Amino acid sequence: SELLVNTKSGKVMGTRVPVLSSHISAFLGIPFAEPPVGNMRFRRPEPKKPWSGVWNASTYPNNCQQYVDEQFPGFSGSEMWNPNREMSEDCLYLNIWVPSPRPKSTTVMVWIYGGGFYSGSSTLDVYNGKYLAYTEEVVLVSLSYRVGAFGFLALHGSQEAPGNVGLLDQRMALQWVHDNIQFFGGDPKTVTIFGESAGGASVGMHILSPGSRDLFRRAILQSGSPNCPWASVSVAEGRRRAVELGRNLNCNLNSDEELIHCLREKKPQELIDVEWNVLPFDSIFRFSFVPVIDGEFFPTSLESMLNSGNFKKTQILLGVNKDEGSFFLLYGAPGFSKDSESKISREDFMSGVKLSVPHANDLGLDAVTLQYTDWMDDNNGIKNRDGLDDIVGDHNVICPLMHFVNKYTKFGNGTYLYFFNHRASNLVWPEWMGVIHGYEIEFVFGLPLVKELNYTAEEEALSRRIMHYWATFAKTGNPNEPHSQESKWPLFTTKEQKFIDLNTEPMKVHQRLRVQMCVFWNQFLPKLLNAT
Amino acid sequence: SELLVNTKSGKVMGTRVPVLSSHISAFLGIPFAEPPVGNMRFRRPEPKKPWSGVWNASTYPNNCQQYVDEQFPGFSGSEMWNPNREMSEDCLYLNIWVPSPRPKSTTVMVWIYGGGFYSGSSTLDVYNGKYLAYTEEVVLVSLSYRVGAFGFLALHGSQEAPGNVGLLDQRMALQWVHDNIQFFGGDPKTVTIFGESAGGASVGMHILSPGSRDLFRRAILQSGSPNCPWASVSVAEGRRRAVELGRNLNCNLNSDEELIHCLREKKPQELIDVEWNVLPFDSIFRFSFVPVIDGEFFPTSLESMLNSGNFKKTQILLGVNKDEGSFFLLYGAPGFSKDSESKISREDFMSGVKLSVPHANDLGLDAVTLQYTDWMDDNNGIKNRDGLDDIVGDHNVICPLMHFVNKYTKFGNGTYLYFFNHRASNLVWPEWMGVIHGYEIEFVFGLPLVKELNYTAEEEALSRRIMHYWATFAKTGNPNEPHSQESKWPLFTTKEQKFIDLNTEPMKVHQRLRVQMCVFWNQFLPKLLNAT
Ligand SMILES: O/N=C/c1nc(CCCCNc2c3c(nc4ccc(Cl)cc24)CCCC3)ccc1O
Ligand SMILES: O/N=C/c1nc(CCCCNc2c3c(nc4ccc(Cl)cc24)CCCC3)ccc1O
Ligand SMILES: *[C@@H]1O[C@H](CO)[C@@H](O)[C@H](O)[C@H]1NC(C)=O
Ligand SMILES: *[C@@H]1O[C@H](CO)[C@@H](O)[C@H](O)[C@H]1NC(C)=O
Ligand SMILES: *[C@@H]1O[C@H](CO)[C@@H](O)[C@H](O)[C@H]1NC(C)=O
Ligand SMILES: *[C@@H]1O[C@H](CO)[C@@H](O)[C@H](O)[C@H]1NC(C)=O
Ligand SMILES: *[P@](=O)(OCC)N(C)C
Ligand SMILES: *[P@](=O)(OCC)N(C)C
Ligand SMILES: [Cl-]
Ligand SMILES: [Cl-]
Ligand SMILES: [Cl-]
Ligand SMILES: [Cl-]
Ligand SMILES: [Cl-]
Ligand SMILES: [Cl-]
Ligand SMILES: [Cl-]
Ligand SMILES: [Cl-]
Repeated sequence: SELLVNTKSGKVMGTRVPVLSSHISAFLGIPFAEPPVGNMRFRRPEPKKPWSGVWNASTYPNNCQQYVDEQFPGFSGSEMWNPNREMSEDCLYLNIWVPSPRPKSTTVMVWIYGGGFYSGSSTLDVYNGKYLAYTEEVVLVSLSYRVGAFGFLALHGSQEAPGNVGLLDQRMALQWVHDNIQFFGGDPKTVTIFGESAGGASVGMHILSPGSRDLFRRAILQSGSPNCPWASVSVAEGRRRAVELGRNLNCNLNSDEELIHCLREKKPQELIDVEWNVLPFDSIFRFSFVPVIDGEFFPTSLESMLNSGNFKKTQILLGVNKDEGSFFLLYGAPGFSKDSESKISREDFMSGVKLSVPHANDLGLDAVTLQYTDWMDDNNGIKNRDGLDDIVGDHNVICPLMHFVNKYTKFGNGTYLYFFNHRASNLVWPEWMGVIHGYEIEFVFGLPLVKELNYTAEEEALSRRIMHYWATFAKTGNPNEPHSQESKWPLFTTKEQKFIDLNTEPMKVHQRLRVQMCVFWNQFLPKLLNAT
Repeated sequence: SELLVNTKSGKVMGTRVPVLSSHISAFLGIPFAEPPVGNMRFRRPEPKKPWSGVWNASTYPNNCQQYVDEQFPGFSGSEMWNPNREMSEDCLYLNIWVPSPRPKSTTVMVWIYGGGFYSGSSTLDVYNGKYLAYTEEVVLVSLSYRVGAFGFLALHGSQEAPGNVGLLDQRMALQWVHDNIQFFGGDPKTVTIFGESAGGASVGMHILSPGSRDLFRRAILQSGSPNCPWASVSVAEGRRRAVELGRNLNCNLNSDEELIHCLREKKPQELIDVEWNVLPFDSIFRFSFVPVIDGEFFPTSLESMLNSGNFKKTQILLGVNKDEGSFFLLYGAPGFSKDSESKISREDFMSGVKLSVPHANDLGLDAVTLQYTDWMDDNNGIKNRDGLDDIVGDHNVICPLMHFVNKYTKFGNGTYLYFFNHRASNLVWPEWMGVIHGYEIEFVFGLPLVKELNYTAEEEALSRRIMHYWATFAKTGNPNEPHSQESKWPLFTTKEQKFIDLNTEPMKVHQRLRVQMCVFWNQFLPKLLNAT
């Protein structure tokens, strides 16, 4: 029986899942940490104490306690990223899609979801890995981690809640794969972690973190990098937020031991209802509880780690989507609506960029205003929303990642960089949002191969191109088959900075992605504010 | 007789000269002031004392002591701006061109020369007014002023060397025109001052100066403006270049009366030989002794004058050439040469930007650079050479002028704005220099009207078109004839900001001349350095 598999903790039984007129195996809801209930809340993950019997592993597990988006009640474009199982703090489980017949020792891809470190589920329809595992004969693994206060409350010096704890659940999931994937036909020597958004940030931090280097082989980062402004906070302010969350819910603040005991016999929606207020009095693409730079999970600041090359040297394949900031305007900024062109006055474009660069002084606001403004045309309603949506995209992902890539490439054994700019044919979201972040995921997981989903034939063609790039990268460390006649995706070299477009057309090679905007974001603006 | 004219200072007998198969009458080298020699060096002008007997005004006067340019001995492209008569401290003369028959209270146009306040001559061949006098039936005067230390050495607080005496020389000549032009057929109530570069900034400063405002009626500014960064210094810097002048010539510096005494025994070229040594910085496009913000000629700072509206309110007609920067780059910047295409290496580019913005700190240069560079193509000799021509042009001429235009227009009674971008077809300079600043002047004085200078038949029509714009501007305050016939030159209005091309192509209208760069140069960088 290929659906019964005896793991280092106990026996497991999956289920025969159908996929494209064929079937493949699925083991869903397998637990990798002891559930973090009660006193365990906020603590480092403990590995799952072994269990007797057969673990019915044929359903999806629960999701983690997290905010639930209700800006657009019953709107498929937004519900699709919300929890689809029940929520529980007993949520640390991983899923596995094995081909069948079961491979003897094959490549393993581990997916890490995004959701801003405040949300995310391993069980979304759009992360359902049966199509990629079967179509590409890889062993696919979805993991899950604590988010919000539950995984990222930081009180440095305390070991009852040290911070970066949600990152350690992904490491323990990772070590679980390194200990057990071999019995599902996985090769632990060829594990590929790959995430999107906060997932792609987490991949990059395992790249950085010494404790996680040896649990995976390569790395794929989509639309996210470890040095994104929103993906980390320094230890001080990290405490600060933990302690304003106390003031926000009538806690004791003469200690850490009771500031904490104060935050455990809460039930969980109580902390999510108030998760959102402790920020520097503005959101627009900043989230409550996120990884901390703690001198342990991260030995140093990230800038000096990438400077010294203090990280895992390997191959990475990474990229962004074109329009990475439309979601955050839509849900925050003035005069962005799902049901207008969201053309935008100049007056509310200025207030855009004051939101969009949280920290900026008076002179920083004037800089950023000046590089995104067509001063022959300053109340042009479209160029102004297009402009400001580029500020949030450029500043929060695209240019942060291009920093990561230029610094990385100087040390690793290969980089591949993509620019994903295909607006999907069935996208429920408004046109003006362009190629939103998140809607290349549906192509990585072969969803266009399901024809009841009314994708075009050229999008089945493109998801197959992308899946083979992704899986071949996971096997060979290189997106392309050699011995091949298709157009080759050039290595990103520290000199020429080549990259590719991913879309329905035959492929193209561009040099230096978004240089002009990223010279301003990464080299010149940092110096303007450093300046007294 | 006709050439015998009796002035408020005595009789002048001028000469009858040929102009384009016809003849008009010139009065050359009339003295409007007493020789500024001996103990009267650095002293304010004195009115020329009346002369008994006739003044033989048949030949051009002397030229004021200058630095003479000699990078290219023999090169007509440079020689045409060197003094073409004996140099002498006794040099305050003005020349008058009178059409024939002598008219009856007709329009007066006074010309002030440029030369960076260190040079210039009324006697050059491109300032020969006989063509404009003749074809537009106006009276053309060209004045003169002491240049360099002789005109602008300033120890504010002494009355022996107060500074701006060189501007007082121009005013003294304006007063001469106000008191005697009627006796040549001129109308003292319809006097137009105009000038190029430092001559243009000078008409700008008579607009500001309350002691000058009643001596003329309108004003034409060519490629210069009072607020230009090379056009003024403070009482404190002017003093300190005065004392360093003395120090270079081992002068006693215990006081002014000692220092000023010590500097008047020196042969004139003794100052000229050390004039450039007192510039505070290695720089292109700065000159040593320039008009000072002293509190008399200029009541207060030029910005607050332009702000409160404290200036002469009338019509102005003004503009810029396409490529102001080119001249100075050839002379002072590296990689630039007269005989190659002057492709600039990136390393040589950064050298050039530090010389163009010499008062700028480290953050200020990274600002200038990031704004003029294509980072997709940063080693493209052309795009660096051309970009640097644009930095020097916009920093020093183009965007000082628009700042002046915008501020004046709130109170003035009419503004016409031109962008001169025709490169003369007989130009002897390389083409990478484009429209050299100053080579509009051939067209204002009508030199294409003579066929031996081998101009183009369409450049003749441009010069008649221009001369007529300048002349009916002088007469009526609008360069269009009310005979609603040709392309009308729109009013520059604070809202719509229209301006025009002048070239052989039929005339078109544009808006917001170089707006995107001037926002950087007038509103962003100044705020940068006031803060860093
Ligand atoms: O960008 N949208 C931002 C945003 N939305 C809302 C919608 C209703 C509350 C839901 N809670 C929020 C969410 C988020 N940010 C927040 C930042 C601050 C605060 Cl008080 C709440 C936030 C981002 C993801 C969507 C949920 C309110 C304020 C916002 O400022
Ligand atoms: O454009 N720069 C030109 C330039 N020519 C020279 C040649 C003769 C020595 C003094 N002559 C001048 C100096 C300067 N400005 C000048 C501008 C135009 C001209 Cl003809 C002369 C200038 C500034 C620095 C001090 C020296 C030296 C350095 C220069 O840089
Ligand atoms: C496992 O759970 C599923 C879900 O209800 C159920 O249908 C199935 O019978 C269970 N299998 C075993 C062996 O208990
Ligand atoms: C990868 O490493 C090998 C040896 O360790 C080296 O020879 C090869 O050139 C490297 N490739 C890249 C792209 O760095
Ligand atoms: C005026 O001066 C010129 C130049 O020296 C001379 O040739 C001419 O004869 C003079 N004319 C009179 C009338 O003195
Ligand atoms: C100039 O002033 C007159 C009245 O003094 C006014 O009627 C006219 O419209 C003004 N024109 C401009 C261009 O300011
Ligand atoms: P990602 O987690 O997007 C989900 C809202 N990130 C851009 C923070
Ligand atoms: P101008 O007088 O031109 C002569 C070199 N200068 C721009 C100050
Ligand atoms: Cl299916
Ligand atoms: Cl922040
Ligand atoms: Cl398509
Ligand atoms: Cl494959
Ligand atoms: Cl290859
Ligand atoms: Cl131009
Ligand atoms: Cl302005
Ligand atoms: Cl107006």
